[PDB]
Amino acid sequence: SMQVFIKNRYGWTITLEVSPTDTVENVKQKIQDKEGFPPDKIRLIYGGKQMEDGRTLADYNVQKDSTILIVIRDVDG
Repeated sequence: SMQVFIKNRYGWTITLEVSPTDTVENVKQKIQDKEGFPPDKIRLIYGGKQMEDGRTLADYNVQKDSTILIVIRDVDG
């Protein structure tokens, strides 16, 4: 019960109904379900910070109407 926007380099967005308790990986799993984007090729960025797979949206202060950027990357850290 929280709405977030995932934007790409072209400005195209996905809207996800998500729970604050979800991990970043869970969110990548939801993107794989809707887009076919393999989670291990997704990098998510919130307020300039790359989001780590094992932390939750609540941990990152992601709130209703927050925008997360998505880019294609295979090696993180």
